Amino acid sequence: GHMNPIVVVHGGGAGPISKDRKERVHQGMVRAATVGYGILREGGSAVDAVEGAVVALEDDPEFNAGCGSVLNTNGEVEMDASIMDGKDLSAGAVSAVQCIANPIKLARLVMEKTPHCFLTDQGAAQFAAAMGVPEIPGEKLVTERNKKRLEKEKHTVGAVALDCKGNVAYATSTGGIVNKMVGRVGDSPCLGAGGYADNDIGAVSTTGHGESILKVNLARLTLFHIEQGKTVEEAADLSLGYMKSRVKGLGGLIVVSKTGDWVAKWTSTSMPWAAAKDGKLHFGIDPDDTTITDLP
Amino acid sequence: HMNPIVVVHGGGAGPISKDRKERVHQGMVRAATVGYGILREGGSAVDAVEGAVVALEDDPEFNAGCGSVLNTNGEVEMDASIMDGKDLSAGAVSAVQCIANPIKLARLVMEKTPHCFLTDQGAAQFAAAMGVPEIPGEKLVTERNKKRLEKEKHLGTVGAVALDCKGNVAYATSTGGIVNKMVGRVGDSPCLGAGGYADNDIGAVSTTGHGESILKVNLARLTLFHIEQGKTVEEAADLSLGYMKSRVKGLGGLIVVSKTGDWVAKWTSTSMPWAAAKDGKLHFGIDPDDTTITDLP
Ligand code: NA
Ligand code: NA
Repeated sequence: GHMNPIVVVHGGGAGPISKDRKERVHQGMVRAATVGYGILREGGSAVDAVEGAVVALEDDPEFNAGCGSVLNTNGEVEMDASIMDGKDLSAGAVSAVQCIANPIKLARLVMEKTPHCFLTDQGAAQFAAAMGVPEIPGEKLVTERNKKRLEKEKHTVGAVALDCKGNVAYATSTGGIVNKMVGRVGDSPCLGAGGYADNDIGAVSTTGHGESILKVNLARLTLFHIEQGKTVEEAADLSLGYMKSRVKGLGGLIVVSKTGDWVAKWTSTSMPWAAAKDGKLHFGIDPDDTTITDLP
Repeated sequence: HMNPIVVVHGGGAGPISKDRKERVHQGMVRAATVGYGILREGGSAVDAVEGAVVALEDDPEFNAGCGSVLNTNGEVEMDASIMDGKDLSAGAVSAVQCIANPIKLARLVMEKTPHCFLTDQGAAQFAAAMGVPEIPGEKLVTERNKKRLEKEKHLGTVGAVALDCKGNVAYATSTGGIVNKMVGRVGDSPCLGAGGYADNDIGAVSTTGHGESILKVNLARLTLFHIEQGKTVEEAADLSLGYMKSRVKGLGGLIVVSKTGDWVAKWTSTSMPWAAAKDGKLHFGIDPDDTTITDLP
């Protein structure tokens, strides 16, 4: 039974987003989801699809990952990412990486080129250089906008896919939270928290307050509820409902089951998202604002 | 109020040398006694697990702190995590260098930053801001490990869980990682839900074994999922370890305490040093069903 592929993408939990920013975010989200879907509709893998979708958002300055990442307490971008393949649980992740364009791609290089799942900071820096990953200057990742945020504070992106072959996958990438301590790691590179992908269940990517997501293991908690025979929506409502009640943390996630069902749900104010299935594009930011367009 | 309990584990690894066994034995006892010494004072589960793990870090026999296995550059890089079951408060550090006690650094992360996870450079910088002694790195490197890396060139994670006399639980885990690991490789040990989980509403787990496999199956929280579904602790431990072996071909072990004070130590590797203190007795084993149960003064 060859399945109808689906990709879902998110541009991060957010507070209120302005009318103008919404529109730029919309273009970036459509573009990411369009890249992802293209891979899937040419018979690509779920992993290829999630990596592609998230590179798109890393490169795009309107999203807090890669270029457009928030800056740590010291004005520099430090980035976290992870990828996971649902068929064998193979996984790749990186924490505290700097001076590279695409943390998610290196997260894949960890998964594919090493016996390990997770490299960090100085070690992740060395492995990149060794794999032929270029080093780009700091300001290349630093935007003027994120400088104003940092000074104003002082004084996450993801994807899930189901492919033709029935494989599920997730990728997540982030700059983290603004003015963070040097070396702060969030949920993104910690499988079970930043995401989790399993062919016997499905795949999820999360976003929001990184510490809360970790404490509760939101991704695996959503998939627990699914293994229990709750729908993708019900499952999201419980796990998010739990992070809210138990630890007062808010965020969002995206999930696709092995049966093809999907949903974006969030307890933050907004979470830009887009999905693609059966030549149709589903987009939303605020609850109920969802649109559907022909995606030929 | 609840009868307190501390379980400790050394590394879940292959067969152990005859003379190593004695040193290992005494190590378990030291750590379990520390944790139980803390509990018998009415002290917290967080305190006991920290104390137990601290002892194992300081003991050059165990793969954490002094005596950590060596990476590829012949250097010590350490991970640790600790978690408060009360409200799920947690702290963690990874690839940390030239300090005695990663576990204490993670507790500081939990209680003295608004974060739960620091790595490498930032962690060392936080270590400074907290006055943690930056010790000569060569203090942590041992001859057994120096020699062991030369061979691989051409024990495993330690941990503790505890339920205190208020019924709170905690876990703590610390490691030097794996022999000849790549530079800045980070295992399961500082990863919430993999290396360990603690939740007053279910129990506490600390894990050991193939870190990548443990990370892939989210070993610690998995074990808890089963306890939720009604499993006994050993049934749950059997089920999670069982799945790890069948799904990622990984071998490991775990200690668990449930919210009501049911507890077990189980492993799928050949061996796992483990000790438990409860009801005035101390339990200790290395091999499946070799348990000695003796009196604790
Ligand atoms: Na970006
Ligand atoms: Na030690």
